[PDB]
Amino acid sequence: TRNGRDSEAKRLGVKRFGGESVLAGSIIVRQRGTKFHAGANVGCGRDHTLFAKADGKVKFEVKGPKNRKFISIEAE
Amino acid sequence: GFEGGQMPLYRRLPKFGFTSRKAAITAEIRLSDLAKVEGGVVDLNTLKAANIIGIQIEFAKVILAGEVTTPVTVRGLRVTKGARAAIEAAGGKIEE
Amino acid sequence: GIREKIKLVSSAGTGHFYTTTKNKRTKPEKLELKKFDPVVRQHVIYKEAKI
Amino acid sequence: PKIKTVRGAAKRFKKTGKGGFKHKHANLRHILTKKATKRKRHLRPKAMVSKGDLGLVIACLPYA
RNA sequence: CUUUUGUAUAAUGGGUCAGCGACUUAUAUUCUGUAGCAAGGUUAACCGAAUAGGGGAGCCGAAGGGAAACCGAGUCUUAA
RNA sequence: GAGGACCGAACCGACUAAUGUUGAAAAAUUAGCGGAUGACUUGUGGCUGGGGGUGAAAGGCCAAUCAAACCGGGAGAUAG
RNA sequence: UUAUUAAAAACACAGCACUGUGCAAACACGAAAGUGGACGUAUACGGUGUGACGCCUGCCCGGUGCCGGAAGGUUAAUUG
RNA sequence: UUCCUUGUCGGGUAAGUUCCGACCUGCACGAAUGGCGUAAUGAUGGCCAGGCUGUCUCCACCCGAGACUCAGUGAAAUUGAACUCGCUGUGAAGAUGCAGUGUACCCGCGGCAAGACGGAAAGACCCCGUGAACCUUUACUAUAGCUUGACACUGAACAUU
RNA sequence: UUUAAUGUUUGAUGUUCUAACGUUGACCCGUAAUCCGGGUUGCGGACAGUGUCUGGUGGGUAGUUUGACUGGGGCGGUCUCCUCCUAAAGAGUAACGGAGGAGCACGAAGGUUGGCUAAUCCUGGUCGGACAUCAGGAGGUUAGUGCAAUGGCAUAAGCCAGCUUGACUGCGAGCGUGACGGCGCGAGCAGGUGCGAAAGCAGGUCAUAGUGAUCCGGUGGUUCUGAAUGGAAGGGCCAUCG
Ligand SMILES: CC[C@H]1OC(=O)[C@H](C)[C@@H](O[C@H]2C[C@@](C)(OC)[C@@H](O)[C@H](C)O2)[C@H](C)[C@@H](O[C@@H]2O[C@H](C)C[C@H](N(C)C)[C@H]2O)[C@](C)(O)C[C@@H](C)[C@@H]2N[C@@H](COCCOC)O[C@H]([C@H]2C)[C@]1(C)O
Ligand SMILES: [Mg+2]
Ligand SMILES: [Mg+2]
Ligand SMILES: [Mg+2]
Ligand SMILES: [Mg+2]
Ligand SMILES: [Mg+2]
Ligand SMILES: [Mg+2]
Ligand SMILES: [Mg+2]
Ligand SMILES: [Mg+2]
Ligand SMILES: [Mg+2]
Ligand SMILES: [Mg+2]
Ligand SMILES: [Mg+2]
Ligand SMILES: [Mg+2]
Ligand SMILES: [Mg+2]
Ligand SMILES: [Mg+2]
Ligand SMILES: [Mg+2]
Ligand SMILES: [Mg+2]
Ligand SMILES: [Mg+2]
Ligand SMILES: [Mg+2]
Ligand SMILES: [Mg+2]
Ligand SMILES: [Mg+2]
Ligand SMILES: [Mg+2]
Ligand SMILES: [Mg+2]
Ligand SMILES: [Mg+2]
Ligand SMILES: [Mg+2]
Ligand SMILES: [Mg+2]
Ligand SMILES: [Mg+2]
Ligand SMILES: [Mg+2]
Ligand SMILES: [Mg+2]
Ligand SMILES: [Mg+2]
Ligand SMILES: [Mg+2]
Ligand SMILES: [Mg+2]
Ligand SMILES: [Mg+2]
Ligand SMILES: [Mg+2]
Ligand SMILES: [Mg+2]
Ligand SMILES: [Mg+2]
Ligand SMILES: [Mg+2]
Ligand SMILES: [Mg+2]
Ligand SMILES: [Mg+2]
Ligand SMILES: [Mg+2]
Ligand SMILES: [Mg+2]
Ligand SMILES: [Mg+2]
Repeated sequence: TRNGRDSEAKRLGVKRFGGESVLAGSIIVRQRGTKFHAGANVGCGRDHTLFAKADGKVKFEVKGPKNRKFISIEAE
Repeated sequence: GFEGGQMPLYRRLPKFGFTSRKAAITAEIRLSDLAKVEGGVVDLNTLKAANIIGIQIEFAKVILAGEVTTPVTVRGLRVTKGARAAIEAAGGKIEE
Repeated sequence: GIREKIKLVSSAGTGHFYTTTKNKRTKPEKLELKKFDPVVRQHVIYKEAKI
Repeated sequence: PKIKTVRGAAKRFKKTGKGGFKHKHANLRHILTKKATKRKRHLRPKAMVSKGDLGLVIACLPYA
């Protein structure tokens, strides 16, 4: 019938890009699905928010037999 | 407090707590005030005479603030454990 | 808009209680669960009661 | 004449040591069944008034 | 001149001159400057051949935390 | 010799047109027009007062004033 | 009849109908006293609608109102 | 009272969206907020005819009062300042004032009203204001009045139960 | 066992009575007076009427309200939340721009351990059919996910079973997102618990909608407060409801 509705933007996306130094608990990326997967020292929240489980620099890699993007923390 | 019609800050927040009528008759005394008293022995009356606490004060507590140098006899006053040590360290005496 | 709010009262003497919802049309049986009672600091059984 | 305190503000804000104001959180009066316990737990302690709102509070509590 | 995104505007106002004509006052409060004194500062009413002097009743500050009892350089939270 | 009868002056009115419209006049003049023994007209005096009066009713009229008179006061009402 | 842009098909009207009113009348003006209605008494008075006269004025009581009914349901102060 | 609509037919006229007569397809008549008739009446509305005419074709002349000139007296609205032309273009978008260009010796008097978005009244229309007034009602909240009961002023006797 | 009737308290009314009260009936006096008052009398009579309280009625009167957005206003539509596009490869980004949804559900559809892997089609086969259950092959997620869309999902987040209540209490390093109120994610710590041999996992659900501040008030609890004192009322605090 009639349009005119929308929802508030959710501010998704990457918060800390490759090489950035983060503290433990820092949110790395907010996402709906697991577009990015948790690697080493990275947790996956209930809404699939990837957060650093240790200090260090974030690192993006593509691994596995399905070429999936992983995010890990190079502990430094 | 008017914010253009939006529910102002002091109305969208809840009220909390209550006012104690005993807090209005309670005062705190610094160690540096023990020398201002006259006679050495300190109590409610001597503190009021020295214009240190209000005339309506019924309870008084000595806290570790400032410093005491002379032997003082505290009587009928609550004393913190930190001030109790400092008063006894200056040869003072505390009696309930 | 069918689920009614209920409360689960602890079997212990303490008046502590949880609150939850329940569809009383499909599930007429009383709800009983083992939940942590923070007053006695033990896991006791909680029985249903009216809110 | 003396400035009159907004009495409604005096019942909701307490002045802290460094001049800030503490206040109770909203959203903890009713409708808690549907609220997650984690959410309700984080609303129990008192909070400080944000920097953007101090101007409104100070104007309402001149003797605080 | 005003008002406006924008006025030679054919938008407003003024025929001209002279006189008058609009951010004040009181009391509180906060900040800045300045002066005095300084962990202290200051009096109010009132007394007073009174702008002196007296008057320290009070007020602010030197301690905070907590809804509060209460504790106190810590306190609250919690069984911790 | 009846009549809210007829024609028509005074008298009362105000249908048309022109003039006038900083007028002779804050409602008139000129030429025609209606009623003209009646629910007529007029003098003097009186009564009804403002959310009230009076109204053969138009929200008409109530001192050139009316969907609530005038004067003084609240009053420097309030004016995003 | 709209004083001062509307005189009319508007208002009034005689007549008609409904309805209220038994007199300390209804009703109206009045905190009240009282006064009008009326020094009248239902062939009178008030209100409402219609509007000379002629021929007429059909159907609907579900809605709203009014009138009558009093059994039952509900229901105030009060009582406790 | 009929939107469609200047309905259709008839009458009147050389020609009639009006008028009169009828038809009924009454957008959306109708019976006392009356229906349909109705003699008389009307500074009432519509239409037709005779008479009459400067109403007109199409104006002409004339008589008076002004206008005009002289003497006397002597206003008003309005007004940023003016050394105050046309055109085309431009531009708060319709120019005396800008650009280009044309024209134009200086100043009156009688006339005419195209322009000066001429004068007059801080638009009556329209919108807006958490403006106003008055009016309406089964808007809300009240309330005068009207009405109900209890208690008081207010008592006795006796039935009935 | 029961029944009647004389004696009593309180009502429910009525038929009398006169003495309150009414009299805008008559007469008398004040009084050379249709007011008023007093008196006599008659008629009413505990009614009427008035006061306080109370229900109903009450545009008779009064005070007011009667939203905004808007290619002028009105009318229509819209107003909060979720998903996609517009959106210009970080975030964000308008229009009465283009398309759809939500105002829940679930004690299992949650936790854990163990296992499992679709759609569709072909071939063969009792009733049996285009389509039921069976078998095989192809196929490779074209399926599934409580519900819109998007992003996800095989280690499955999809499907099945066992045991269960972590849909725990106190906290919380550190971040994300908002002008703010807020909202979101969260390792780890303490207490206690479930499943598993164990490593471990669990602070609801594949994720993102399923919502409402404050005031006022209710209910339960509470080594808080208690206006002389002891209590209590009330208040506070905690949990929760409208
Ligand atoms: C007789 C002279 C009076 O003016 C008139 O009568 C004019 C004919 C009058 O206009 C009449 C006639 C009319 C047809 O306009 C021509 C009509 O539209 C207007 C409203 O009324 C003016 C133009 C009429 O003016 C017109 O007003 C309308 C609203 C807008 C017109 N214009 C701006 C477009 C404007 O021209 C005004 C308003 O009447 C003039 C006004 C300035 C004065 N007030 C009026 C008072 O009488 C009228 C009642 O007013 C309430 O009297 C005016 C002014 C003093 C005059 C000049 O005295
Ligand atoms: Mg003192
Ligand atoms: Mg609460
Ligand atoms: Mg403008
Ligand atoms: Mg500007
Ligand atoms: Mg403009
Ligand atoms: Mg310019
Ligand atoms: Mg101008
Ligand atoms: Mg000009
Ligand atoms: Mg203008
Ligand atoms: Mg001007
Ligand atoms: Mg006559
Ligand atoms: Mg005559
Ligand atoms: Mg005449
Ligand atoms: Mg006549
Ligand atoms: Mg009218
Ligand atoms: Mg007048
Ligand atoms: Mg005033
Ligand atoms: Mg003013
Ligand atoms: Mg007139
Ligand atoms: Mg006239
Ligand atoms: Mg009828
Ligand atoms: Mg009845
Ligand atoms: Mg003709
Ligand atoms: Mg004609
Ligand atoms: Mg006809
Ligand atoms: Mg009719
Ligand atoms: Mg008629
Ligand atoms: Mg006629
Ligand atoms: Mg002259
Ligand atoms: Mg031009
Ligand atoms: Mg030029
Ligand atoms: Mg003009
Ligand atoms: Mg204007
Ligand atoms: Mg009203
Ligand atoms: Mg008002
Ligand atoms: Mg609007
Ligand atoms: Mg982007
Ligand atoms: Mg644990
Ligand atoms: Mg085990
Ligand atoms: Mg989901
Ligand atoms: Mg007590």
